[PDB]
Amino acid sequence: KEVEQDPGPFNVPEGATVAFNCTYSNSASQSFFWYRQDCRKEPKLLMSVYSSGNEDGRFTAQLNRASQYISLLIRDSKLSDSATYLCVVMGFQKLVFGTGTRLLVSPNIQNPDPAVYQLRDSKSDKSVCLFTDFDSQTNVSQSKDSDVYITDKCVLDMRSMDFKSNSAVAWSNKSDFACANAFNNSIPEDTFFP
Amino acid sequence: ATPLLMQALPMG
Amino acid sequence: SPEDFVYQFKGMCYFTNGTERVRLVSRSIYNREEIVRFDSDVGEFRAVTLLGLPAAEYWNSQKDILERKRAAVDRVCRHNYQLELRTTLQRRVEPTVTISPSRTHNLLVCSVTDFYPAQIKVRWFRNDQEETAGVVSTPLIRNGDWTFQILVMLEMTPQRGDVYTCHVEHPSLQSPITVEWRAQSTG
Amino acid sequence: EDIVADHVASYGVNLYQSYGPSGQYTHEFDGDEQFYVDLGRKETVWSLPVLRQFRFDPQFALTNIAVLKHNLNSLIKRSNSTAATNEVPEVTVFSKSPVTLGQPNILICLVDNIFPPVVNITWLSNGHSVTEGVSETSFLSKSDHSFFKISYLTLLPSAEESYDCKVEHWGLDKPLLKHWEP
Amino acid sequence: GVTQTPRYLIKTRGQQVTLSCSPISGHRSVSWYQQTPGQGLQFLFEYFSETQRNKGNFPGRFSGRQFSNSRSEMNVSTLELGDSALYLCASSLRAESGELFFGEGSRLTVLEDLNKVFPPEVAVFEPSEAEISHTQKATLVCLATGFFPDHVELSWWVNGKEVHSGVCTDPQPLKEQPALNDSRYALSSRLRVSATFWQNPRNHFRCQVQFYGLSENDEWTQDRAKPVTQIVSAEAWGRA
Ligand SMILES: *[C@@H]1O[C@H](CO)[C@@H](O)[C@H](O)[C@H]1NC(C)=O
Ligand SMILES: *[C@@H]1O[C@H](CO)[C@@H](O)[C@H](O)[C@H]1NC(C)=O
Repeated sequence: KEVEQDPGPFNVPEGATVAFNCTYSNSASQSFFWYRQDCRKEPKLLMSVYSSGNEDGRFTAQLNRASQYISLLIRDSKLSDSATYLCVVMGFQKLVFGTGTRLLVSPNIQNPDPAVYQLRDSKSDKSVCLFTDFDSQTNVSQSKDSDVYITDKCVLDMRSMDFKSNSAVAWSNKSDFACANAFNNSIPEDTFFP
Repeated sequence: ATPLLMQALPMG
Repeated sequence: SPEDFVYQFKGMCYFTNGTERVRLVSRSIYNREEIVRFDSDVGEFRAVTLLGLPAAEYWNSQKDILERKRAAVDRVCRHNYQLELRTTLQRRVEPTVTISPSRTHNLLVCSVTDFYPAQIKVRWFRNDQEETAGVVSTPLIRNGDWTFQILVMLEMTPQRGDVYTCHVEHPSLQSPITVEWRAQSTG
Repeated sequence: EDIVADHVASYGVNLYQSYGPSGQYTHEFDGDEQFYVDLGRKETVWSLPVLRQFRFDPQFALTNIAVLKHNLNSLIKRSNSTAATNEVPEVTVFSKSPVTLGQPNILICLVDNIFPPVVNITWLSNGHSVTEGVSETSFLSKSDHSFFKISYLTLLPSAEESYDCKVEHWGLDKPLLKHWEP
Repeated sequence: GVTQTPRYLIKTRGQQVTLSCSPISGHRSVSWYQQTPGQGLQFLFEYFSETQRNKGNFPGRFSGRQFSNSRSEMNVSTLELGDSALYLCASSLRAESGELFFGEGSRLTVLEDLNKVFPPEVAVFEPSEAEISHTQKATLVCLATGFFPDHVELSWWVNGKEVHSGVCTDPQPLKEQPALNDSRYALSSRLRVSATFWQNPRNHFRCQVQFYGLSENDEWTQDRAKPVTQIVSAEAWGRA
């Protein structure tokens, strides 16, 4: 109740501007900060918050003591902006970390080429299925069968080629498992099955 | 030979 | 009753282990509410209540004021402590120790009066054996004139011949003070 | 007094109130008054004789109190004229030394938990007001921001002469009298 | 910056643990925080000038200490299963600062039993010829499977140099038995290179999974190898 941030995850397309909001209850609160925390890692101070409007590059943080609102603005969001953003409020002898708003920036796949490929083990029968090159608006559903595993979406960035691509991996120990039937709960009608 | 003091600050 | 509006400003220094630990706390108080505080451990003004938030923010925005307050623990507290080492911290006033019986004979009052500084240890002994049960002491009493006093009562049932000793240790004493009260009859 | 230390000092205690209007400037070391500045007379009055070797420009006190006057005006407005609350003082009378009839002694009247710092302390002997041989401390600070004050009465204790410390304070319904007999 | 040790640790319920934090050189305030999923950052205590300045609401079995060089230690005398968390220390020049510098944390997993600890098996799957033809790109997939707890760090090494470009590792592992809380984990990663780069048989591709398991002081009486801290890897070279 002391520090309240926007709850749900923000799913934002690359290039969009993002607005984080946060409210604090104690009018006597003196100092305000935004922190950034990547998954399973540590928080890092992003910027201090002022009424005039602190602006550092693509980031803008502002404080409104009348409404007791704190804001963070991210212009031209990049994939590397994906993290949890913590609203941190300092009062007399109490520093309160908000629970955070998670941000997931998805890439804008210009020319989708969705396909499902089978990949063989380098050291000898075992194989995995790679659903790749699909579009950021495509969701992947974790399998509900105990014998076939399906990972979430994953965005890789071939920097030297300015090429981003989505992919998901599926495998199974069952011999009846085939890549054609692998991604059946998660699919586009243009998906290539070589 | 002189004690020092802390100076009060105006509120504006 | 008339209405009164009170402002207090306290520039306080804390010292422990000589000057090993020195701490400055500046306090701005409206009536009896502390609203703004500068704690040299913190290094900036902090609003204790909403009433002190504008002042805390205003003073903190002034670089020259902040740096002056950050140096004040060394400039004020440490300078004045050196003066205290030559004066207040050298003050040694030996206690006057006095025994007088009372009744509620069944009560001995050891009056330890006019000593400085406050650190003192007072013990009761009955025939060279320290009494611990039946000892009732007042709190340390600040006379306000840079001396203290304290009263230490001993509940007693005296046998004729018993010697009751009041044992007083004080930094002004190279050796403890002992005053004796010897029972001349059995109570 | 939550902060624990070997020694605590106030350099200094700055007080200003609307009633009067009056101010007070003192320094305190381990709870005792080192000196006060007479703001009306612009004089530094040392309370411990060994401290008289020092010099303390009483103008620094006047400058500080003037800042308190300014700040107090701002806070009366900002708090919507929130005035002080009268506390009930506690009064205790006792002698500096063990009482011996005919031997010089000092009566001590401690008025504790004073707020606001506006008090009357008067000594009585058989209803008559005693003025000779009476002195008192300034308002001495407490960590809860109330005050205490100690009045003294030098005397020769006699078998048929008793005394009363009379204290008047807005937090009291009636003047409080604390009797002392030898 | 801030140095925390140990970085990973497996203890059992009822055991004691001591975590260490070296603040940024010159900093005097060290704070400890507990990071759990679903609760966020929880304040343990702050140390300044070798004494505890502030304290959170944690039970008495959580205790701390600060030495004269401002290094700080945190101790739990009797661990509970619910104490599993990332324990973070933060340093600031002065006390009670809102601008904190965090270490990378100590990842403490508290278990009822060490018979549940397993290192990962790592396999590298070579790119599909179909992908190399249809896209002129080659994706290697790395699978780390059957490890517990979630104490792994996966990295890709090409010709002896760790690469990051064209790599995607699952931010969270899959549970091989999604109901059990002692379930072993699986983790996948992809490394995508140009088709030309893969078709050079002199290029060396290695998937490297650092596992943090049991210490030397931990007792082990099972038949299988003691699941100690180790690196498990798999590799591929590329065909014509
Ligand atoms: C003061 O010094 C003594 C050793 O003489 C030590 O035991 C104590 O902890 C010290 N106190 C502080 C606050 O440093
Ligand atoms: C003190 O006595 C004077 C004179 O009678 C009176 O005017 C004043 O109100 C008294 N102050 C208090 C606090 O009773």
